[PDB]
Amino acid sequence: ETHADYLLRTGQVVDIS
Amino acid sequence: ETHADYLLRTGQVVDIS
Amino acid sequence: TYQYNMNFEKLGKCIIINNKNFDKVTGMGVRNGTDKDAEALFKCFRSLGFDVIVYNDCSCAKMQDLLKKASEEDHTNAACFACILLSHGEENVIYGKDGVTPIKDLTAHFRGDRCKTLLEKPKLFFIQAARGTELDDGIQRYKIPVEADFLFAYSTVPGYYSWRSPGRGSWFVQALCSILEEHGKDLEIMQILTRVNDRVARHFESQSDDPHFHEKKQIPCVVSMLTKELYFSQ
Amino acid sequence: PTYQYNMNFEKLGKCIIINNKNFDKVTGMGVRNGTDKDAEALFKCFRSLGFDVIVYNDCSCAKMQDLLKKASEEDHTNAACFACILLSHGEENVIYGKDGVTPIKDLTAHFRGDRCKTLLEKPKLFFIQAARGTELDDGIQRYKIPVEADFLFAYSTVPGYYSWRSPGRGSWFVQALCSILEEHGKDLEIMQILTRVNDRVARHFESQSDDPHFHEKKQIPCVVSMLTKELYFS
Repeated sequence: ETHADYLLRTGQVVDIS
Repeated sequence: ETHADYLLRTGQVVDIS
Repeated sequence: TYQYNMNFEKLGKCIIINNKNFDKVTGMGVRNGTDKDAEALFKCFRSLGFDVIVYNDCSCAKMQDLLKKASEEDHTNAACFACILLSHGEENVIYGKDGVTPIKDLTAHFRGDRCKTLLEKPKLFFIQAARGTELDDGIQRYKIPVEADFLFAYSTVPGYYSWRSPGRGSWFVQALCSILEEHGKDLEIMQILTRVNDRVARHFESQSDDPHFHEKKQIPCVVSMLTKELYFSQ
Repeated sequence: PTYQYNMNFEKLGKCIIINNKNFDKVTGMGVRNGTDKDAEALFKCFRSLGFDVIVYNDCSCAKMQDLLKKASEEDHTNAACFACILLSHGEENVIYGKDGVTPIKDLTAHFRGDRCKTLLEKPKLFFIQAARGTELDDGIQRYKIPVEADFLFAYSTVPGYYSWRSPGRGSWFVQALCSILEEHGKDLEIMQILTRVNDRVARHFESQSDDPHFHEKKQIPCVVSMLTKELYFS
């Protein structure tokens, strides 16, 4: 599962800064 | 199994000019 | 030796596809910040002299149709063509509201043999979208190829992710707009994109609560099939 | 404002030329007649540019991988950049060794900023003369950097297409590249040079063969830049 890969897979990873 | 494609996959095709 | 002839009634069309909301079925997230990107791009390309048009939340069908129709319009009095894609993506493919379509299919519509009105004219495609999930940890009588005169300015390298901040917007887009605003009218297309490359390479770095994505880097990717230098100005 | 790559070093850099002409029967690939002419011409051009040229011949996928790996482990501190030229049979994303096929990505990865620190922030150039498929073009009348930055791939052809050569004159791309280099290698920026090469093979070349399946065919090279600065060989 790995939530992390889940985030990238769904492209939800964003730079917060 | 097409020969005109043989020279292709095998790279035999060249410019005769 | 020369530059593309820019002496035409108009610079050309600029299709901007702003994909922000995706169908639940796709499971893709809300691309927050894309509106900021589109607004900034819209203004930049307008300033460049393009006839900008922005479409939103398009399905793979709309996108394909959109570009196909465009390729059938008469570009005779245009100097070039420009398309910008802002959406989710994966290697070789890009996301529509309802799914995924090969970027190759989107651009093929403009091959010299399928859009004669653009033959020998530059066809630019700027793609802001991931091309995978890898992260960059960083470190310390004539006849012309139907496939000629295309330029693809990708936000990231094949197989890697593409960064954006829901606040400031995409890194690549942020960069592209800066350089364009500053030199869009005096630098050659490859110089501009190279400066953009350096910009996102040096002046950007990820930062997130999760360490899996902390202090990550990115390098854009330019693919040129252009046969002349390109300057956005007579 | 943006600069050029710093070229103030003891030497320009190494230039690995891999000349693959004869392939194992098992592969079924033909004898790349004309490649010697290409290598000779390239060897001279890059030597004139100031590179320390070296030519390897009929290398197996193992030798090629080893070759480049070893090279990436050498100390490039006093070098301005690095250059590798691949002359062989090929298919999309892959290139032929005497005994088979290897992914071009694997060949070049050895030079990522995180695997060849001695070349960080220095341009790593790869010129690939090889097919990338069999499609034919009928034509028509506190600082951190992306491990993947500063790479430039000058492909003879576009993804999925064939690459032409004449056993007499040699490869179109190589013929073109050498012309422009000889004429402007020392005064034009790397992207200008490659763009002129693009136009050259695009306009001044056309296939011609007894078989109509391959008569009057065209070709357009493909440049991929991850460079972050302008590049002048001087």
